[PDB]
This record gives sequence, structure tokens and C-alpha cells, in this order.
Amino acid sequence: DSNNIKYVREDAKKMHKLWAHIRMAMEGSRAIKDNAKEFVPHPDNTKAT
Amino acid sequence: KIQGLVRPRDPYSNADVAAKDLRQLVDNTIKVASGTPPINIPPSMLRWIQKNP
Repeated sequence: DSNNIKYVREDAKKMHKLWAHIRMAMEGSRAIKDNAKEFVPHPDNTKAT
Repeated sequence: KIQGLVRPRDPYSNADVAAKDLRQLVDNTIKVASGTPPINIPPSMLRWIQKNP
């Protein structure tokens, strides 16, 4: 938590997730409906099994 | 390609002459037909936690 303690925090590896989310949002309904799971969690995992 | 094109000859006595003839070889190119078995297009049922397009 102490930011004075060493930490490395600059590389695109940090940002690929949100960059990809932006890209599929720009793509339209095809990508979003296609990759539904990370946006819409299952109503119940017990049913999902 | 003619086999006996060049022959020994005897000008002193040619005697008889061996007959010759020319032929025509035939090459080939065979046609094969490939394909694909009928592929089912399934509904996206790998959706426990994994995604399915």
C-alpha cells in the first residue's frame, strides 16, 4: 500500500484487458453477444453445472 | 527418343539396311476429388464458465 515501497507498474500487459474490452465494445453486438460470459455472470453456478 | 539413331556403317559393303520408326510417348495428369464430411453447427453449450461462440 505504501507507494514509496518499490513497485513496477508500466507496461501494456497492465492494460490489455480493458483495451480488448474497448475493442469488442467498438466492434458491436456480435463480439459482446459472442463473449457473453465475462459481462453477464451466470444466474446460478449450480444450474450452470 | 529414337533408340538406334546412330549406327555403325560399312562403306565397303552396306549389305542390308535395318528398318527404323518413330513413336509418340504420352504423359498424364490425373485428377483427384477431395471433400469435407458434413460438419454439424452446434449451439453454444460450452457455457458452464467457459465461453462459446
